[PDB]
Amino acid sequence: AGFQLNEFSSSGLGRAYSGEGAIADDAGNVSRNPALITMFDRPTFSAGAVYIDPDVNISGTSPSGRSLKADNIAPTEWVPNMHFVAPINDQFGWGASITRNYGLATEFNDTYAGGSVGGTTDLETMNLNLSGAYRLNNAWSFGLGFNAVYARAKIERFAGDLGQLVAGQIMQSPAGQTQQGQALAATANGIDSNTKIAHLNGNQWGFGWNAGILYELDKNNRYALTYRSEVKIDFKGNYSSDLNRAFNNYGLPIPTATGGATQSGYLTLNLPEMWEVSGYNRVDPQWAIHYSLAYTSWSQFQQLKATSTSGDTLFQKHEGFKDAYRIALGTTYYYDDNWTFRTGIAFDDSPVPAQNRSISIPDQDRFWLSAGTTYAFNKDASVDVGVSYMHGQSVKINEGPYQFESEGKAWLFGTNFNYAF
Ligand SMILES: CCCCCCCCCCCC[N+](C)(C)[O-]
Repeated sequence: AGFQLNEFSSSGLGRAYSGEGAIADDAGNVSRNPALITMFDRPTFSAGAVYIDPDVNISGTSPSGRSLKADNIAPTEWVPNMHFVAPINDQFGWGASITRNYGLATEFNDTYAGGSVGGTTDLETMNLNLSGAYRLNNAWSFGLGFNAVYARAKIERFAGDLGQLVAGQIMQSPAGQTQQGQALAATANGIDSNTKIAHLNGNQWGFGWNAGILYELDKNNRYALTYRSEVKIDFKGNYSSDLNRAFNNYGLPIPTATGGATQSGYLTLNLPEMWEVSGYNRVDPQWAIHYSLAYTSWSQFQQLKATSTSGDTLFQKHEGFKDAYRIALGTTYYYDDNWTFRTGIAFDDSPVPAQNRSISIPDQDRFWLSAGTTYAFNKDASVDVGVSYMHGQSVKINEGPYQFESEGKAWLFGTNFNYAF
């Protein structure tokens, strides 16, 4: 789902995040729907983390004859999560949490033949949420939240085999027999594959709000609607390219060369708004069913465009994403006072139109299968453990002068410790 993340808690991870927003067995869920606060009778704490181990691979052959094979370009991630919920009174409550709604990590060896569109891509996001909720009656509750998002990002691209390709072309041309052409070819050949073609890094804060509506027929059946506003991060960081400035202003498809000099850069990153409808049904003292449909407006992510203090475009990449949906269904089986078991299935559509696919964001439609279990220590303290398997469809990628093919899957493991005072 682009670079969107749903791992806000270990439980739920075991649910395949189905019906989040309509379930409140532990404090984690307030982060997804502030209205659920009215479901807590006392200060409740939750904290843990999810290890995401992706297995994304790239295959292909370049016009240079070199392999575009790149195994495991998606590094494993560690997504912590922490929550606290507290009643103000039988009418209002509040909560605070630290989670990750967005993130991405793609890494190619700097000598990768397709380095110009490979290299390194890292996006780290942290969401600090503060919420409040109001219960109107036995059925309706309302929640509103404020969010402060800290983001650390870094982008690096390399020459790859472009120098070789350029040299080849010059040499196959009438210019190949000329002094100017030869000097040109020498230079092109001289551009090593690990030559840093572009560098972009920065950290910045963004702000957004969210809200939720909870409606419960009774104490065992509820539905929810939530909205997470878009969050715009206005980066002000550093840009550079180790290429010689003599490369500039010819119209070449290459980021602005700065002779290695660092230049101040601006880039706005749009973090997509999200909508979600949820349902939780406890059809028995030991069985509950949960499901949801989420809609993330990825069309809000149109491009990555870095700009200089003069307003010149130093680096630009069209993304052209489209809105996407996510569907999830799961059930929880409360065996006894100590044990609770859960499973889930989910499907999230990729927001990237085929012609806009890039190897930097190896996304694709995903199917999730998961299982988890929770051990209750004493009606006040518990531990959650969940696992999920992600399987994605292999797709073709045409980027620049290259044709790639990618496949990706993933294993997720998480644990969270819960405590209610
Ligand atoms: C000061 C500029 C800082 C730029 C770092 C921006 C990172 C944006 C992360 C989104 C994913 C990047 N990608 C793959 C689309 O290029």
